[PDB]
Amino acid sequence: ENSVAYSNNSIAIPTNFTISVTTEILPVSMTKTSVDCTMYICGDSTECS
Amino acid sequence: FAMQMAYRFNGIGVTQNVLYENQKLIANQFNSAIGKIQDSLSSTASALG
Repeated sequence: ENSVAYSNNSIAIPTNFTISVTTEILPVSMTKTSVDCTMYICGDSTECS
Repeated sequence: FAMQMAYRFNGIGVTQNVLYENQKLIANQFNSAIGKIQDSLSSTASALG
């Protein structure tokens, strides 16, 4: 919790600073899969294909 | 809060003197507008579409 010390006449001004460095990570691709549908489904049979 | 709104106004090119030389009016505009939100939401549910 933090009750902020507000009033009609009070301001908090920072006097020093930190140059924080922070990591944001994003995915940008999957792996480029391709599935050969006839060889997956019917694997090497003409009688299946 | 009046020190904050003068910055918010300064952030839209409306120089700070336009806020304080209108403050009670701006308060009444904001209060009246907040009041219309209740009457809108109370009068019709379909706004939550």
